[PDB]
Amino acid sequence: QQPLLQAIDLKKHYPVKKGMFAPERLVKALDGVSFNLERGKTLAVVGESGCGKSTLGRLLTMIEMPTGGELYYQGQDLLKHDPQAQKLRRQKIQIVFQNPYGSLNPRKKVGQILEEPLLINTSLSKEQRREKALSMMAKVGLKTEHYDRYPHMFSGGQRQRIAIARGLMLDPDVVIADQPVSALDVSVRAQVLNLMMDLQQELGLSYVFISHDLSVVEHIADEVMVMYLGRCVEKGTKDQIFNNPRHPYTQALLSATPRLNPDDRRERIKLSGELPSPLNPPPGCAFNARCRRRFGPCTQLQPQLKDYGGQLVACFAVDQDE
Amino acid sequence: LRRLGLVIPTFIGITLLTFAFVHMIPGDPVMIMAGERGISPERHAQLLAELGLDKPMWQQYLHYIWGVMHGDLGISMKSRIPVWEEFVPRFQATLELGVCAMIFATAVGIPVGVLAAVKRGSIFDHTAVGLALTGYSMPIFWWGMMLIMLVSVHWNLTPVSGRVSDMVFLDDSNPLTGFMLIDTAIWGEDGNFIDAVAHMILPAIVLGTIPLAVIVRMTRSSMLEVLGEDYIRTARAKGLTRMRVIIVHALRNAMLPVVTVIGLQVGTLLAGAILTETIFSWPGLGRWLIDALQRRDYPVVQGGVLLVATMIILVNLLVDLLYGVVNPRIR
Amino acid sequence: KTLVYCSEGSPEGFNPQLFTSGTTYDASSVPLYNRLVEFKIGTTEVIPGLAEKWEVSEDGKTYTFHLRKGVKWHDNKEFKPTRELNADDVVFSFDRQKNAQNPYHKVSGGSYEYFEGMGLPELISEVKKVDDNTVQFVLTRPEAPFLADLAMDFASILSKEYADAMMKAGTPEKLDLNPIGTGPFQLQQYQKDSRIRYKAFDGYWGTKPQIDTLVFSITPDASVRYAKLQKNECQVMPYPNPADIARMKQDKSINLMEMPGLNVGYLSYNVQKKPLDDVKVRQALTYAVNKDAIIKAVYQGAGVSAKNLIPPTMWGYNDDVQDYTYDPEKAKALLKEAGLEKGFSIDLWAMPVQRPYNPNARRMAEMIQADWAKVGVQAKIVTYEWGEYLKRAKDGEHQTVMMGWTGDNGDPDNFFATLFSCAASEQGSNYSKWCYKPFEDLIQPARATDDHNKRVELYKQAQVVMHDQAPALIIAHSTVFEPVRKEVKGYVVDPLGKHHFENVSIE
Amino acid sequence: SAPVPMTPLQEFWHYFKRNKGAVVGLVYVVIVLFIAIFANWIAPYNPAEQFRDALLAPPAWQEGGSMAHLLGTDDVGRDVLSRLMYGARLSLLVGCLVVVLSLIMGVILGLIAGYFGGLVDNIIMRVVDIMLALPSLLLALVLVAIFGPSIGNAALALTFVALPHYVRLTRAAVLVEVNRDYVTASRVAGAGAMRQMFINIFPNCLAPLIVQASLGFSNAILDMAALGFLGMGAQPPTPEWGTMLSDVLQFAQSAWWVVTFPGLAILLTVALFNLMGDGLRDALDPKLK
Amino acid sequence: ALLNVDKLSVHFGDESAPFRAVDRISYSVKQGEVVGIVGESGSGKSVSSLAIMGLIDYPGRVMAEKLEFNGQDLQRISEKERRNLVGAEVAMIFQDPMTSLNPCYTVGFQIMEAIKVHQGGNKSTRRQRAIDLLNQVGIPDPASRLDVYPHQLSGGMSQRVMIAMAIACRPKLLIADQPTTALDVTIQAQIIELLLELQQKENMALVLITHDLALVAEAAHKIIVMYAGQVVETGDAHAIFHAPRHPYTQALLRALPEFAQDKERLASLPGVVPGKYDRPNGCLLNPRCPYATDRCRAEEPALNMLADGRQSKCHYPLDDAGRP
Ligand SMILES: Nc1ncnc2c1ncn2[C@@H]1O[C@H](COP(=O)(O)OP(=O)(O)OP(O)(O)=S)[C@@H](O)[C@H]1O
Ligand SMILES: Nc1ncnc2c1ncn2[C@@H]1O[C@H](COP(=O)(O)OP(=O)(O)OP(O)(O)=S)[C@@H](O)[C@H]1O
Ligand code: SF4
Ligand code: SF4
Repeated sequence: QQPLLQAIDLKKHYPVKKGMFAPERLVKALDGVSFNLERGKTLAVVGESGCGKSTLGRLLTMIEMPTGGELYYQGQDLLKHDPQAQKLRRQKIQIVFQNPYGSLNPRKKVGQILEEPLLINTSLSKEQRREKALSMMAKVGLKTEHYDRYPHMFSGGQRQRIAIARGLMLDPDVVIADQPVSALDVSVRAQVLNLMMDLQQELGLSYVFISHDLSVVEHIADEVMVMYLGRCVEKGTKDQIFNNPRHPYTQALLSATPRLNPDDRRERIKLSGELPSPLNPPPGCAFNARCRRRFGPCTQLQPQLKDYGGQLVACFAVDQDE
Repeated sequence: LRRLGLVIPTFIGITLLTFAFVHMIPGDPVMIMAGERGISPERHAQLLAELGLDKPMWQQYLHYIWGVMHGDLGISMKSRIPVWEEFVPRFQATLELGVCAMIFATAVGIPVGVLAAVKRGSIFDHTAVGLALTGYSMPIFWWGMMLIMLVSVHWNLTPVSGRVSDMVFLDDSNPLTGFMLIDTAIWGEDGNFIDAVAHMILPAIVLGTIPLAVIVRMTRSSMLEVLGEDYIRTARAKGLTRMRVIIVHALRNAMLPVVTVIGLQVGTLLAGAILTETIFSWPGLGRWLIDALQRRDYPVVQGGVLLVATMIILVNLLVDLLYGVVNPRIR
Repeated sequence: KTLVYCSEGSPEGFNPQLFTSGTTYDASSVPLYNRLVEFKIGTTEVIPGLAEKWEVSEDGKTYTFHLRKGVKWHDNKEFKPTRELNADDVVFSFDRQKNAQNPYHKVSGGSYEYFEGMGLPELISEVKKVDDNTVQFVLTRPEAPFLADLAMDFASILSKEYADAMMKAGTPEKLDLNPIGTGPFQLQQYQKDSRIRYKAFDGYWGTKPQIDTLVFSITPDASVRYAKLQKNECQVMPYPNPADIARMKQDKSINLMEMPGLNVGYLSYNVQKKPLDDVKVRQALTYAVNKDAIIKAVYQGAGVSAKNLIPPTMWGYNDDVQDYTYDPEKAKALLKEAGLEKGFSIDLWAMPVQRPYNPNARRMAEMIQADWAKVGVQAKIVTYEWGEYLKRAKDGEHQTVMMGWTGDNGDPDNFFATLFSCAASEQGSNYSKWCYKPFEDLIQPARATDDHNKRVELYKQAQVVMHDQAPALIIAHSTVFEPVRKEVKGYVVDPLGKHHFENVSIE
Repeated sequence: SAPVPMTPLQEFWHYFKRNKGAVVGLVYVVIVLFIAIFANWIAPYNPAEQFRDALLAPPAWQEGGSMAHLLGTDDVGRDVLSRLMYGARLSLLVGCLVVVLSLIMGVILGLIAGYFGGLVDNIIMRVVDIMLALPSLLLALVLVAIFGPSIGNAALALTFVALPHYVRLTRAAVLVEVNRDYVTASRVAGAGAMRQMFINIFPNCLAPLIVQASLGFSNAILDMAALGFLGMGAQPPTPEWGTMLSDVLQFAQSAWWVVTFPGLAILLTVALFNLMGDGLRDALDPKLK
Repeated sequence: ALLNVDKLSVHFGDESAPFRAVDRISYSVKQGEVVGIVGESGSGKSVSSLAIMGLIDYPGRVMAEKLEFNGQDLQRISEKERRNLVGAEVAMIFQDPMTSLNPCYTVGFQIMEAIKVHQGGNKSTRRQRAIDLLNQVGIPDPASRLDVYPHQLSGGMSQRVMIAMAIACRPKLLIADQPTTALDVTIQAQIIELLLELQQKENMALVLITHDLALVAEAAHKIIVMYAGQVVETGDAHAIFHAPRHPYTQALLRALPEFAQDKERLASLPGVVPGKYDRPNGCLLNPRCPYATDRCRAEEPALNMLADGRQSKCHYPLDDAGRP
């Protein structure tokens, strides 16, 4: 049987113009890669700020069409319309937005935002939708007084939780979680992550979990994917990546994570050299300008994912070591 | 090739609607030319057949659009001059007034409707909006005669009515363009330009009054939606003077409904200035089209609606292009 | 020396043969052209124009005109005359309008609307050039009004020398668009719907104008015309709105000139419609109306109240008949005799446009409605745009319709014949559908008969029989008012509704 | 304890209160409506009865005026006050129907145009450019030829010349909103096209439409007055504020009241619909909650 | 002190039933200090920061005994004189960058305004210093990405544009509202090393509001822990997390993934925050606290000053052992 989600070589590129009559340049926001996602499983996505993760999340959610590659849900092509399927496929794949304030309609109350998923997709009467909305709000540490509020009369970590509540509402098969816990304190983060893990165990809900906080990914993930400059650089099980990181971007990334105990604290790699541009990405390996393991092929050829014991790594120095 | 889009369906729509509409109105140009007198049945049938009016409306329409496709708008049944040579001198006088009215109405209506939002609930807000809705709800005949009687007749500050001083004439031997503010500035004698702008003041005030209240209210409403947004909080916090938070940050986001009403009101200022043109004796398109419609001068109603329709399509296409300058997200 | 006149709207063009509007004749006939014979200013009286002398045959079928020596034409940037005025110019001026094979007949659309409306196609048999300075009109029947018809604006004389110069130059429309005439002024400019500039013609055969140039400032609003006149932007104006007349009487900077106008406003009863087919009902609906109140209210004192169709200042007026003067009591009694004391509904059609003869037909219909109301007749005011009003009125769809006439030529035939004759019924201008034999047998012989006393006698009888039969309310004759600056000398008000400037001085 | 739940109406009224001008506005609108519907129980006289001895009798406080006619009389001697109060009937009705129908169709077409974009938008925008080009008198004469002389055929002519303004202002708002993340998030929840434009986007578009509807009452009377210079308007003895102003504009420098009181009746009803519009903006504004 | 806040409170809603978003907060910052603010989502940290700048709008009401900056008590002076003090000498990094940048101007315009107001250079100097700042915040291609609109930025780029725009103000005090939310751990470390070299060289004050306990422990000099509108603990950054003085700070540190097994359920306080209608009498932590005495259910604990200079808003300030 096919995976619950299966991406193959997904690309997305954005037009940019310096002025209304200027030449239309192309931003390489995702020159991306395949993945398989199975039921009851979490795939975390980690990497540089601006490296394409939210762009990937928009493709998987069907917010945008890709500029290339394929996207299957359960063996059904998501990139062509089918009216008998699309009503079900729409409720079965859902998102938690990054910076979710702009994703909450300012002229709506939080109860209306959380009931809308139910009102479109279910038979639930008014009292049963209010019951579901308040029940989901309670499970993220909101309150019956918040159901009546407009989205600007909250803190950012409460807007995160309104976006989580809306995403988890439907019993979906996949949730694309775009920075879902970053504006939460560690006690509310623990409550939300415990809810996401309880739903993964009870419902079979899978996650694509986009996070910059590595301490959370080291806990919730089952597979982890590392991204740089629109492309994937390493993929494996969570033990493989956190115990033996092989791509020198992953080594520099995992090395910079803050840790509360003073002893545990270590010097970051202090990557030095010009950053690569999404408008003209360098020939060959994207990281070459800042990489410590410099070697001949890197400035010339595009590296690709090789197996090395199920740990997919896209690096010529790891190929030379092997 | 041309940028308008839908060029064939647009032309067939404007022309078939205008043609079928003027030919549904009861009466004929011959019947109205005769007035209270009779025209005998045998001479009425002759003169309709000579103008081409006895044929069925499908044949008459095809003959008209065949002529227009080959570059001919026809002959005006009032003036006996081609509809184009009648249109151009009047379109020029209508642009010259509609531009002065819009320059006044925007140059006053942008500052005043910004201040009415910045100073909400003040004596200024209620006075500026009250004054604006006063000018908006007087008939142009009453408002225009109040200005003529006060400013021109009592105060002696302005000329009464007309385009330029009645006994001062330009030479036709100079290459006149037909815009008196241009013509008198380049080829007029001493004081002749000052006279041409002195005749523009009251017409521009009266015609620009009905845009000014839309611009004042629309800019004020749009400002009140913007001044509470999180990026205006950032502009206040960045240490900018209040003039920059208002003019640079807020007004830029308020302009989109404002440039929409400027575009809609320019459409009215081409087609519909008739009451101001009547009071101020202005040789514009509004008097011309309504006199043609009343006389059943079918070529002038058909050709004038097509040449007003094209200028409206182009102004609406320009402000639709201008939305992407105001709000880059729309591009 | 310069005069500025504030015109009521704009001219349709500059050949007066093609056009029906007085605002065109003021721009295009009076200043630019002469006619064979012409009206003495302020009167109906015909005096020598381009003909010094004329003779009528004993049968009335031939009119001979002896043309004036030394009459010379205008000059234009495309034309200078070699000739004075010939009989050939007179012949072409009327052959253009009558003859389908003439070079100029179809030029500018061939809409010779007065020539054809007066029946001159039927009447004029020939236009003969007797000699270089003599012209003959031969007529298929005699008509006494014909000499006054040759005094109208369509009878203006056009140059054959210019006409065939423009025809061999391949541009015949210049005869109509770039005018050459014999008149006291020549056209320098026309700025479309704005202003007209004229120069006094230095070679004119009459008295040369005492103003060197004349300007029409086209000013379509009657209240703004008085503002231009108050400020001395303008020295003369037409058609003052009735409300300002009171103020103008008091204004020390102007003379408000007055003349009993040769026009009539009337409400026309459709005799083919069941309540109005009875003379008693038409008399009652007349007795029921307070005309003096309509004069004070609608006309604001600008009219004089009307008892029969011909204006009181015109020849042939029957002053020896007494009106159906306001008497509601009398009105109610006369509908009881008709069997209509139970009342009836009636349609009262009112034009939305202003007229010389009726300044507001809506508020007049609202007064006739209240007047008829008090007598038990339920008047319903109906109104249509002017083209639909003319169409359905000629088609006979109305019960009563507001109407009027402005005298073309000052002859009573121009009224009775054109408004209440069987012929007029045929052409659609008999808005009463009234054919009465005893009226016809008077008004007809009075058209043909040359004896002015017999015309006066038969028209006096036509007014007696028409008053007894009452085919209309006859409401009022408008006084024509001409606000003129005190600095203007020699102005005289024309009863035919034209404006003249050749005898006018500024000092 | 928690307060009583507030119905939308309750919230709307509660937040409409805070604007002292907006409730002065609604009080006037209910006063002219009460005066209009009950005019036959309140007006001094029957309109279309003429006091022929008193033509242009001035207001009761002027020299030669009389307490018999508080606001004086017109040029046919009718009471200006009785004509204003019966004149509130047709003027409020055609003003409200023109604004209601043009706002309804303008919202529908402008939502469809801005939401769907592309060929739909181009067709719709071309259509409303053609409607801006057609003179109002031409539409009026055509509607009279199809449907006969009626007050409703002036209301339809006035509806179609006003409709472009609502269509284009609605589209201009919808083009900003359709790009924002809450439209996307509602699409991901499963909202179809009707829910997206009418339930989710439209609440964010009202600030220009409240301005246009508040101005659109003035035009529905003054352009009815401009048609009233010709054969289109009310049946002549029956009062309407725009017609009874257009009939008397030659009495401006003499007899000032006949123009001035219909002028005040329109001006106040315009000024005070604009005060209600500010209150309706404030009551729908979440930042004021 | 540079900033001196005393009895600060902020209320939302009608005066009759105010929501105490900030509730007798009192703290100070010296020139060159870094102050961390830590606490539950909804505890008043943003609203406190907005109140000390006057950026709370009509539905909210601000009050204090003292609210003074650089020798001026900001409530007594004219709003004109408050504005031209606070805008010239104070800067803020707001929490959501997507709504805080103006939608209709390029990144370069929005940064170069700050350089013009606060530094005053010509247009070519303003571009060069904007490239220098965009390089300091590690934007991938600064000379092209000046000419980019906020909707074309990623969330962690728009965040770094407003860090650059705050540093462009050359301020005396900087309030940083979760300045590392949308940032990867490598660029997060660059931003903190940038803000601290700025504090060390230009002697500026810094206020780090953050949920990342490890980052504020490394960076801060003093930490303020905040709950339900009140300060609950205050003291030296290297002390607060080593041995905490308040049951809230203890239960917050217990929630970290560092103390949990490879896939297991994380620890947390077993309850929900007090709102408008269910606010305790006495201590605000009453229904959640493991150590709640009936004195807590009766009496509002004072901000009790301890022998080691640190403060705890508890009747029973915790020992080094982690017990009452
Ligand atoms: N609509 C757009 N138009 C142009 N450029 C865009 C657009 N949306 C995103 N980008 C660019 O696409 C690239 C990838 O951005 P993202 O998809 O947000 O990357 P990302 O890894 O999710 O970054 P984070 O997680 O949001 S910090 C960046 O260079 C963006 O500036
Ligand atoms: N306009 C408002 N009306 C009502 N409540 C509001 C309003 N704005 C904010 N709140 C409340 O203000 C309290 C404090 O909000 P913030 O200061 O923004 O929260 P915070 O401590 O910064 O939490 P984080 O760090 O931003 S998740 C929260 O409990 C909100 O419920
Ligand atoms: S391919 Fe070379 S430059 Fe790229 S990550 Fe590997 S070692 Fe570094
Ligand atoms: S005072 Fe009591 S309830 Fe409050 S934190 Fe201390 S032990 Fe807990």
